[PDB]
Amino acid sequence: SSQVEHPAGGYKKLFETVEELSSPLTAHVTGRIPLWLTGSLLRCGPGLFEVGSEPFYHLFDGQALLHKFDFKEGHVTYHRRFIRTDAYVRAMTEKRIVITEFGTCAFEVTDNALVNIYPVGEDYYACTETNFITKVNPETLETIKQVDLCNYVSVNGATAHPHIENDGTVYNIGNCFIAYNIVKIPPLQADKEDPISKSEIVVQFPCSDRFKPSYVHSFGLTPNYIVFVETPVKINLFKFLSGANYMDCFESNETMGVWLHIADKKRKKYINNKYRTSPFNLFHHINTYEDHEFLIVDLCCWKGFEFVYNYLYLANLRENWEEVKKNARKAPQPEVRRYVLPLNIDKADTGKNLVTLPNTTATAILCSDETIWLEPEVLFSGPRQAFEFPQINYQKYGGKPYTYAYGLGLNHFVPDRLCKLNVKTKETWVWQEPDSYPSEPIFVSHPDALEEDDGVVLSVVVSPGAGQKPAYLLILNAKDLSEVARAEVEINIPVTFHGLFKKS
Amino acid sequence: SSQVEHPAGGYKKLFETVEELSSPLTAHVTGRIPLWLTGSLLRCGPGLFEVGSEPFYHLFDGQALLHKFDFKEGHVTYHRRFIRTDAYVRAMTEKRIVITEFGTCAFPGVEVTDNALVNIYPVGEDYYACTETNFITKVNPETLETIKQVDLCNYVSVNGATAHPHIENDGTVYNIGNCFIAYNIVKIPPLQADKEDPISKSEIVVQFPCSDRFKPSYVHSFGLTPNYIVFVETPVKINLFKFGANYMDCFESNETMGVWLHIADKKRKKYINNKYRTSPFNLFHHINTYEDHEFLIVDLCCWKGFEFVYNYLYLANLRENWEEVKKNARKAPQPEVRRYVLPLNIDKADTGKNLVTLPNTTATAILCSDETIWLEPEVLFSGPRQAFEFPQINYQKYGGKPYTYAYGLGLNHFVPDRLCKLNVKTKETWVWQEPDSYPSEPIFVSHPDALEEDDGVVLSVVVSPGAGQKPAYLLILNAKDLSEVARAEVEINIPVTFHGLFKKS
Ligand SMILES: NCC[C@@H](O)c1ccc(F)c(OCC2CCCCC2)c1
Ligand SMILES: NCC[C@@H](O)c1ccc(F)c(OCC2CCCCC2)c1
Ligand SMILES: CCCCCCCCCCCCCCCC(=O)O
Ligand SMILES: CCCCCCCCCCCCCCCC(=O)O
Ligand SMILES: [Fe+2]
Ligand SMILES: [Fe+2]
Ligand code: NA
Ligand code: NA
Repeated sequence: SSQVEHPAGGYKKLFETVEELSSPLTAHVTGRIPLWLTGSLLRCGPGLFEVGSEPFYHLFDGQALLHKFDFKEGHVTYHRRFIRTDAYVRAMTEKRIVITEFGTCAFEVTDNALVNIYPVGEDYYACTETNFITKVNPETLETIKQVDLCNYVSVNGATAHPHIENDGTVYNIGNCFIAYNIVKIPPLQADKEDPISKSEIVVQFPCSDRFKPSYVHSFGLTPNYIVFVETPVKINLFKFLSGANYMDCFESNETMGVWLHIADKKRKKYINNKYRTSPFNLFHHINTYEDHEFLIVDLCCWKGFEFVYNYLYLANLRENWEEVKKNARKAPQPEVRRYVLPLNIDKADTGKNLVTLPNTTATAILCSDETIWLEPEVLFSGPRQAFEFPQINYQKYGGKPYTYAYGLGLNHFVPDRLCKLNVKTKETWVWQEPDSYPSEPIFVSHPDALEEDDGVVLSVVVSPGAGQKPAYLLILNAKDLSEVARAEVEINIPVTFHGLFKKS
Repeated sequence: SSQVEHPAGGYKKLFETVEELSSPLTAHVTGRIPLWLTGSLLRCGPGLFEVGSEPFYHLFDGQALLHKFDFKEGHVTYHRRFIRTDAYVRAMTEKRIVITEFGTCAFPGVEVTDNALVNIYPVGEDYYACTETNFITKVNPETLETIKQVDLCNYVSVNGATAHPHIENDGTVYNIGNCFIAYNIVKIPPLQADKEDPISKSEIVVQFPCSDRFKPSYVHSFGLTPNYIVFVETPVKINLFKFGANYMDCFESNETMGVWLHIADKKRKKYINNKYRTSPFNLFHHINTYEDHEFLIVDLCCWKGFEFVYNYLYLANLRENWEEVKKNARKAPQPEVRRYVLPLNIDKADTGKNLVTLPNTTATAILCSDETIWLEPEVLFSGPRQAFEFPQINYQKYGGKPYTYAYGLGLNHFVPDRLCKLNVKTKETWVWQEPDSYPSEPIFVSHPDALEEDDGVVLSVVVSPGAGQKPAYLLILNAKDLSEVARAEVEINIPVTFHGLFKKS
């Protein structure tokens, strides 16, 4: 949890427009940047929160800004460029808001790729959650091209959280007009042709409502299984095809709770196991893995069926601290939960707990109607203290048994700390300084590491305190979240959502 | 959690018949028995697990045995007598099982068991051993002699009452019982100047409704604050149609209803029509209930699932070897300490939102369009088949009020093998544990000059069947850190005990 109030209101600098740079700046290093840390921290976020006098209203509306911290021989540079999307280009051309954003109507689907960036073959794509992804140059931060996924596969959109296997295979999920389709983009072959042109639907998940698909932000992947969590946050397609924005089309199903779904990855087949539990919002899967014919499903949950995005309008996030805390009082409560999904359902065990694993308090009750009612093991819970934007040692422990998760700590939705969670012991570590607003921590392994947490986490920190530089790149030891170094920059950095470390 | 396996199988001594004593034994003290500790630890449990060749099958079948540890000037005595119930007396007379027990049918109208093996509580100047039926047994707390059988049906409209009545500081007794369908709160007043039996002044103050017209839920305990009564209606139902059958045969699980929580106004004696709903669990023990700015804080010892946990408490299963005991518990409901927060002020304008605006909890209450209030708990403690059970607090000063500390018996796949302290604010835990040592419910006794909530000791009866030890002992831990203060060792075995009290003298 946080041990800090924010009466000075410095967090408002997260949602303040910035200018892009023409070339990279030098970042003043204090401490020692590890000499094995060679590459680029690439991160996406909103950078432009108004077009002249026309404001953007929601956190997910601001125009995509691609950030880069370069590391080499203990030196750090910072660079940022706005992504030349249709949304941005046409806004600069017409000097107004042309494309409708998530929570801002224009008076044409948005390609404002402000959420994440991920590799496909030798290429990198900035993305939002629509059919449009933007190819970008990871060295120059130049916009290369717009890609429409609808040209290649049957999906109306795809999440900003595709899973990436070690061979370079990309998995993602998207709504299809109703079902949810898993897209598979293969690795780059010898022919050297665009892997997106070889895209295909491998498996389809069914929908709880014939005309209303659930909002899906992420999904789980193991070597053998795909996990999809269908939440009570529904998209109303009747309202969708009608001065409306995307937010206007969301509603909450009060009765359905949460439906969990598993598919066989290798046999490309949906499994008809009716996993059921109480209602929550879900944005981020932490990790999924297999343990003796059980799926371990670690989730960042929000307890309630009301859409958490309702609390992320810029007007509310820009209020003074006492008003920010009051606004969050009736919001869903954040909670890290472990669900255990049994793969072997024997009818003879009807009415009993199927979770026979010795190291969990998670339960799965087989009912007479063949629904499997799940109760979670709670890994972390703090009052309006969200362990969010979860990261692991993905390359080695993604989809596999693991111990450690890293997270951005939200204090009534304000990011004010970095967190480490041992998911076996439930022990936590916290890094926190006053009036300091960090980003998602990204784990980088020591290249010769045998241990899970042998490396560093990188976070971009906004520090608007009068006796400090506006922002800095923070490097913590992954072991205990003890500070290793900072790279301070002389310009402000807005909020960033997701990114990756590109090793060079 | 426990850090110990039990391959030696010493826990079998919990379920082994013992003989009563004619007079108290001396208990060999090691350490220092507090000199301010003056009175009697009275505890109830099964003592006779067979009548000749006829066995009792369930944990709650063995014949009531009343235990007493007396403390005075740093010295300890131990005494035990079987309660002379109809069940016990007629069993000794006919040399067979005469009365049907919870999980044991008797073979030659309906003769209900008065086997008071569960708890003992004060009413006026009297003490009553009880089970969960209409029959409670008046006992002499000094001699452990059986005085009388009392039928609650002679006084108030209930078919039974729990072994967990709440007792206010003035001596007022509250309890809950099924009535053929509703659940009735019984109020027994304090002893008046006229000096007449307070039970003859018993009355029903408020009635809770039933989810099923013909099937009442099993109720083991309930919550009480200065202003409110809290009742938790679980999916464990009693089938009155089915009611050579025993009590266990009549229980079934409602798969769809989950848990319904109910509040009544204590002082206005009126049921509040707030439809609190959550996921299915078994509930035996409320920890404590209190009021916080028009919210009820409801701390519960839960079992996650709708299957009846009592299904796992047959003596044949509890007497198996350790690896088989652990295997048997694998598919059982998982124990979990949960805090539920019940909003008292429901505004329709907050429909679809979390009503729990308290700043120090992650518990939620969602107001739905059908006016049901869906609850999610704050989990205070969770360990794999590691139950924090038989909860106790500083009851006299913090019962029904804001509090920090609970004490518990730790169950390891249903085997009691440790004592636990839980800070319900910080979720910090303390554990006392020795190998091949099987403790009882810890009972808190305050230091007479206590300033803090946990200024005192907990008393536990420990079965230690290890060859290089005496069979059993009275354990005294410091309530602060559960550090050992003293033991009073006895040279005879003690079976499992469920509940009791410290009677100050
Ligand atoms: N990252 C938080 C949300 C943000 O990225 C966002 C921006 C714009 C959106 F349109 C959007 O809705 C996704 C829909 C796209 C059409 C099919 C149904 C889902 C989400
Ligand atoms: N504490 C463990 C249970 C044990 O004390 C026990 C023994 C005997 C019982 F008959 C019994 O059932 C209670 C019923 C009594 C009739 C009305 C409906 C509830 C419970
Ligand atoms: C660094 C962000 C701070 C501002 C408020 C953040 C609230 C996050 C709520 C839960 C996660 C929702 C998804 C956000 C990231 C994404 O779009 O992928
Ligand atoms: C000291 C007890 C050990 C034997 C097994 C105990 C299992 C208890 C399960 C949960 C509590 C059920 C109620 C038992 C006490 C009572 O009858 O009041
Ligand atoms: Fe995300
Ligand atoms: Fe009990
Ligand atoms: Na600090
Ligand atoms: Na020990």
